[PDB]
Amino acid sequence: NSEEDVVKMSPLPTVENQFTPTTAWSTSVGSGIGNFYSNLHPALADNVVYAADRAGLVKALNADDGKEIWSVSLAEKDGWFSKEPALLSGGVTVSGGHVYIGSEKAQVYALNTSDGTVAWQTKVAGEALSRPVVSDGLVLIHTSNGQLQALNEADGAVKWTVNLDMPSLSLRGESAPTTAFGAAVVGGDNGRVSAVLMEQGQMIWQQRISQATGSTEIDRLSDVDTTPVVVNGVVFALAYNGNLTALDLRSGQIMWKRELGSVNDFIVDGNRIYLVDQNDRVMALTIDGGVTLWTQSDLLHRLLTSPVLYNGNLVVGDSEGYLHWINVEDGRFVAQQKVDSSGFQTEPVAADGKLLIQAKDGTVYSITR
Amino acid sequence: DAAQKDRA
Amino acid sequence: RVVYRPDINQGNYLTANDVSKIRVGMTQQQVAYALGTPLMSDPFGTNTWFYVFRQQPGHEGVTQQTLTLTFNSSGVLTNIDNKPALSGN
Amino acid sequence: VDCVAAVVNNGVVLESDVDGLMQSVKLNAAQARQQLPDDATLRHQIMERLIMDQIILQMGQKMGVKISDEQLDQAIANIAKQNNMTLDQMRSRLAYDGLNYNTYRNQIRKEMIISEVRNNEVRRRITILPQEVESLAQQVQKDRAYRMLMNRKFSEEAASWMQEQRASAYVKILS
Amino acid sequence: CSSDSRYKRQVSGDEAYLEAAPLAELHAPAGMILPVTSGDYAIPVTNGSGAVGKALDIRPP
Amino acid sequence: EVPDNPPNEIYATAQQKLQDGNWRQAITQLEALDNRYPFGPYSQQVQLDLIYAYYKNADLPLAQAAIDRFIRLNPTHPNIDYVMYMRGLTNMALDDSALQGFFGVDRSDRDPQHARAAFSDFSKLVRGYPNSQYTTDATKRLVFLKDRLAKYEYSVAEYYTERGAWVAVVNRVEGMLRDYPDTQATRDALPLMENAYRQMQMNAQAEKVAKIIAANSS
Amino acid sequence: FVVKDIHFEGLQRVAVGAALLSMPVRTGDTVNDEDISNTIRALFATGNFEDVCVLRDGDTLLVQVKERPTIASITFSGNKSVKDDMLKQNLEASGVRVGESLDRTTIADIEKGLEDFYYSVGKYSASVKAVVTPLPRNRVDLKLVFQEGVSAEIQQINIVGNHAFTTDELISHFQLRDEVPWWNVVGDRKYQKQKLAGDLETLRSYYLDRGYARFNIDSTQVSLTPDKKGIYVTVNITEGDQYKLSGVEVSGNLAGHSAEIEQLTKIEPGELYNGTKVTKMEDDIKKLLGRYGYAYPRVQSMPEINDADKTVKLRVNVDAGNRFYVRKIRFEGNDTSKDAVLRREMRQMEGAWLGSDLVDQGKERLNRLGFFETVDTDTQRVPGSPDQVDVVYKVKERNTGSFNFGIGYGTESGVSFQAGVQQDNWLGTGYAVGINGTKNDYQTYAELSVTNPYFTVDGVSLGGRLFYNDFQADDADLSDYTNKSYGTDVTLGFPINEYNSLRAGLGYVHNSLSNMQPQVAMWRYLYSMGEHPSTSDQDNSFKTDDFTFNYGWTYNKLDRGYFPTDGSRVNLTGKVTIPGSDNEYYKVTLDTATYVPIDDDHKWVVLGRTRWGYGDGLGGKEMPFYENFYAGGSSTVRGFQSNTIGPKAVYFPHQASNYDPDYDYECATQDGAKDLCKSDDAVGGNAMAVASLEFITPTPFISDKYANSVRTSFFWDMGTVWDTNWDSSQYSGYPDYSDPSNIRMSAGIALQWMSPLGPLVFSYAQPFKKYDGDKAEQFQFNI
Repeated sequence: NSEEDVVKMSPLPTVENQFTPTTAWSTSVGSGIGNFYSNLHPALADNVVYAADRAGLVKALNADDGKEIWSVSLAEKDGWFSKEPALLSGGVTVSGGHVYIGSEKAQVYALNTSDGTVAWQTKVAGEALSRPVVSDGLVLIHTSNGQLQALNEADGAVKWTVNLDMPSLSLRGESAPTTAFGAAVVGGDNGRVSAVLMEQGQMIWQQRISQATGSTEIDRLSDVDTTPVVVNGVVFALAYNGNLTALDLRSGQIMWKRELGSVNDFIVDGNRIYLVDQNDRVMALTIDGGVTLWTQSDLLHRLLTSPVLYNGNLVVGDSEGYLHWINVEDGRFVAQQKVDSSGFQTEPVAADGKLLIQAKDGTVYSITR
Repeated sequence: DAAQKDRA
Repeated sequence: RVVYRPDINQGNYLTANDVSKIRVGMTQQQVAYALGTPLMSDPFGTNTWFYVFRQQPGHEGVTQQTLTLTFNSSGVLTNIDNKPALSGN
Repeated sequence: VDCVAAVVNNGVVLESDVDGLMQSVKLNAAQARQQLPDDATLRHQIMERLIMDQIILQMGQKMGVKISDEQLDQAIANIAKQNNMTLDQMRSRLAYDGLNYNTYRNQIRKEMIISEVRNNEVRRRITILPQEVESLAQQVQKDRAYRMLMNRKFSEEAASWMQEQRASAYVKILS
Repeated sequence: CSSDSRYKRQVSGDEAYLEAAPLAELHAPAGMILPVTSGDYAIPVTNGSGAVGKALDIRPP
Repeated sequence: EVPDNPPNEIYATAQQKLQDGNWRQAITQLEALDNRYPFGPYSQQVQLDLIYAYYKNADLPLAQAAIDRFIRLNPTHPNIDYVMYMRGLTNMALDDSALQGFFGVDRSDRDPQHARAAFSDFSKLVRGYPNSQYTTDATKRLVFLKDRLAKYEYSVAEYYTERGAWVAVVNRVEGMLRDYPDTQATRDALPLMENAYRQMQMNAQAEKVAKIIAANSS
Repeated sequence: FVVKDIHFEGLQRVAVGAALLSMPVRTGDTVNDEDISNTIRALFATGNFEDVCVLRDGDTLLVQVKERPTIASITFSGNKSVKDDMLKQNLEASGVRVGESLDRTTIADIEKGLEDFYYSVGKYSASVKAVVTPLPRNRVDLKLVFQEGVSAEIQQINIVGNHAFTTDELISHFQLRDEVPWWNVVGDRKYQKQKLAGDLETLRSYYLDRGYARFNIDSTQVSLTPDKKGIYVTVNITEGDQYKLSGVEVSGNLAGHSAEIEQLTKIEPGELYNGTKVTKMEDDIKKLLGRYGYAYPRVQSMPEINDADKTVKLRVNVDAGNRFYVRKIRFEGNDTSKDAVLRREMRQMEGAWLGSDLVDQGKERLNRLGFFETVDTDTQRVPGSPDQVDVVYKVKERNTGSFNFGIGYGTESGVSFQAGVQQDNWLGTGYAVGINGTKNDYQTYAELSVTNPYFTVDGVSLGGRLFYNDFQADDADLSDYTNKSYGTDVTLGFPINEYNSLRAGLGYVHNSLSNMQPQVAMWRYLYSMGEHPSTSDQDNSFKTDDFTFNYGWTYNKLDRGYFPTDGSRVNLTGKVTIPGSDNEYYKVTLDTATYVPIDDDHKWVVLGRTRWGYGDGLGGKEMPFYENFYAGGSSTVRGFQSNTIGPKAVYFPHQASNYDPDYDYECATQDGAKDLCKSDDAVGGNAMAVASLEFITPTPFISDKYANSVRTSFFWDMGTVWDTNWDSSQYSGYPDYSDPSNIRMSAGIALQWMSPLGPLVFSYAQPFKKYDGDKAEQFQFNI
């Protein structure tokens, strides 16, 4: 009670606005993530916005209006309470006429979109806490048990259950797999990233990047919990405690590494990569050799979100609801916008020349100049 | 490596 | 009478069937395995082991059963006394 | 005049020890040329190499691992066969070279023990997936590609484990 | 009342311990042996001519 | 608590205060001396007068701990027997520490743990240094500790005798005969054989004890 | 070359010759010029030195050594979760302490240990740093800085993998509190792996006792939020299915006692397999075997299960052993109490086969003496022959003497006070002595009491008491309230069984009283006595000599003798007169305090105190007035006053009674004395019934070290006092107190503390329901 002496600092950066943004609309789906950290993020598909909350309600929305299309709740009527929350946590993913929503209750649902019902419901081995990614008639979900499950896109049919290793202090938010040329690039909670083929479930090659040579190994978590990205034949990886690394996809060979690491989510332009440090420090690196292009260490421990490039500008929010427009070159506070007071922990997404963000309670906030 | 004679 | 008397036990309680197996010549170690260490033995010269089976429940006549083992100065039993006690009073 | 170079947990490295590798190497030891950036600039790397050596010796002592004399005999015979030079004549040569026979025995013993310790504790942290072997064989075979795989994986794992010990060990320079 | 006499170089306790009775062993009986020769608290014999009681001028020398 | 000074004046005033007898303060300055100067030239004398002040000030646990610490540091020294003699004295003073003196109560049947510890210490003394100047007092204190142990054991045996636990009495008094064959308490415990064996009907063993009682009756 | 002598620079720890012990040169051997390194390594390998230096600047070898600096003081700050003591013994665990050396690696080891402990509690973003501050003359000092950021908070617990039990029901069961109710401060949301293990074992038991046998915990994860704030605990469970106990078979080296073993084993077929049931059966078997002399049995229950028909065939493994006998009995800690006063309270007799329940019955019995802080059993065996055991009790002595003192009044009365002492274990001999006396210008009273619990060593007790109360109104013996009385009482008691003991005795007391204030009750008593004194004047003097017989009964089972936590007690006493006595009457007193524990730790206890007292006369001769009951104040209903609850005396119209100086003794004197004058003086009747209830909770601001010395009470108390004798005609103008329907109640808190001067009680009373003449007091102090 009297021990609250949190060693931290979150001073406000200078307010600097060279253009004014606007909120096109908001919907206020209701109490969603709340205090709970998870991987919720609204998804869009061809002028149709899909959003959901922890209460089980999933809502299809249109752009430029915010008008409801159809919204159903995922209350467990078959359950003992017949209305108890499903605690939806998987990332919102769209695939044709199918929308995939994961949950922490070892359940993933195949929403059927226009009709409003669910195509099928399957109980998965362990909780599903990563965004479901479809891959050539199959979807992969990173269960928080060291298990990756291959679910048939048409219906159920968990094909292979690969086994990983979980050190018993793994942090939440396990990395999501990436599909490319039959190769899955997925990281585990043990700081080792491996590839598996999406037709039978064979482990191709395993390589370890996280080097936490600290005093206390238990507090040295050093797990890779970010979505990898691939450009041409080289993939990118990040551990919690450092080890930015670019490495060969065909082999277990690392061209080079940047020990700065300490990033949980990042983006790539194809020529300049961007990332967010554990210390909320933005920095650009050269894809050729990891040379520090530039940095802006103005922010420090403000509980930021994922970096997103939009219209030649970098955008990122904070728990305070502030919105930051950061200059593409050398960084600069182009504009600041207190868009909400509920809180932000989800990843922004920009698609179809638009920009999408969700707050803890205000839910969707359409972003436009 | 500098020295020639080393551990076998 | 009128006062409460707790039960008094002052000696290891013996089972006659175990005593039945006892015979002359049966030596100290096997005695220990069969019955156990005698609580009170004779330390004055001869090494004779005493096993007293005595109970005083209270407000009732004491019950007693005296078992005597006589050993030579080598470790082998010589004689047994299965005296039923209850002498006189 | 022999001071103590530094401290390593429960052991120390002393000045004559680095002497046995500064004036006994780099225009000594073998192939006198080697490398000449500068000896003063090289003082740092020789110290770090020797402190790593001492750390591995302490480790090998902690697992209670020892080497008997017969292994040393085979090792010195192998040194003789690769050097294409007879053992007793090498003893006579090192008599004037500045390398005592007993110091030679000690240094060969510790080199063998450090090599075997690092091998034994690295091949546990090296894994082989029976999938990449086929692809690498198709790149160019029959357990031959596994040799290159082993060499490369050892190449990274050695430095990884060395820095692991270095960060997690008590070290401090004295002179 | 008052503390120990001069409160220097004396035992903190009393002195009446000197009134212990003398020691005389119990002789063996006639034609039979005792097991008493099995103890461990044996007192070595020593001479006198030593400070006793208040004569013990205990000081750190 | 005292100003920092060289060893001379501080040691001199501490020793003078010790001669004064004000132990409660003298120990404070002396402890400051020891703490400031851990292994100075005269460390052993510092430990010695620490023990002196502690014992004179009734500091039994601290004094015992300091004794046990010291007896390792200086295994051979002209005062080791003196040091562990004071240790045994502290043990006995711990044993006989109560208000029985004002009321005159024969402390004979309390916990003999401290009596046993002092007995062991003084036996080690008389075995190690029988030629010292403390041997007579050590022997007298061993006599007293023997008497106290014998009296305690005889008290326990007597209690059990009127309780009625005959065989327990027999085993106990056999133990005292085995270990305390010289004391006078056993001489008063001899009839307990007659009390027990006759009550448990082993007169055949009772005649021998009656004979030995008559022999030593004198 | 050849060295002549060796000199050093280290003299603080190493002896002058101890360093010479490790010299291989022996001061008389030529230097090979390579053995120097070997010698240096040998010297440092001792772990005794830091610096080793050799110099031959002359013709001799000089040794320069830097020994470990001596730690002289430890200082540390930033500590909130860890106080001084546990830190001190944690440092001692490594052997690093003031007065000895300082090795640097142990410091880092300590940092790792404290960091691990912080992670254990939840202090994740917290770091320990040791600041080694140098000191002159080869010394150092240590400073510890704790950057205690914030404890970890738990947000969610998941039990995914279940199909038979609701999440909320389970998450209520774990010791961990995932979510505290908003309008409750009952607990917090801390973390502890010890509590995690406890709750997973509790979950295991909760499935295994519901009938599910094929159950196990698959795995468990502890997610950590990427800010070092939140911990999510998730478990993995294989639900399995229920099962039925088909039958249980006993196996192993069981003795002839197998009949009652099977009787215990008697189980209705088809019962659900329960882990708690199996554990209870094993414990019962173990205690049954210990009851017969086998104190070390070997028990294992095998859940032999068919995985096809919902059946289990439990198998009991028994390896009894031998008959274990007690060799001797030893007690430790009875530094002042006589060894006898502990032996006679044993129940497991020395010199027989061990009693598994006799030993613990004796252990609780010694605790029930009431003058022992903690008593603990300890079973240990001889290192020689197999089947022996030594029983040792480590008791600790607590004060058993209560000191009571008071003063006459604030005005300088002079040499007026009350002094005394009550002792239960006087000199540790076991005799109970109670002496106390008072002197005052209004009163002087002193009494003495002696009690022997074991006059004989069987249970028979003896007790006696004396008193003397001739104060004769020390202010003035003329025309004042005079009372002279004294007597002797001797009693004895013996037990009936383990829990019941009655008492009996005899005695005689006479009372002489003169110049009594005129009031209806005592006049009625005198008229019953056959005497008809006057009314207006107060000068009558009467002497009554009473010979009477006492008796009492007592049942007492109680875990502790000083504010216990479990059990109850009754204290009856019957008082009956005998022929030839001046007064013929009978009096009885019922007292009963009841305890009940609500928690396993037995810290929250509801105390039930009830006391009923009734008395009446025999042959038409009523109770003497001085034997009336009272109430109020301490040991009774608390909050109004002592000896003031009950009927109030009323005087006749009173005037010209002997000597009545003005402004004083104005009970009912007045020129205009019209009729009966109401007064607040309460004497009470002969029928009393008081009930009291209180809650017992530990003090919320005390440490465990003195948590046994302080007691907190939430008391609720009611009191009833009335007279069975009444006359409506005389009591026409006054309320009919003979009806016991008038009850007074008060409530509040009271703080109880044990002190070397005796038991200390302070009360904060708040009366709620009151009557006439209560003069309620919110505060009382007593001993």
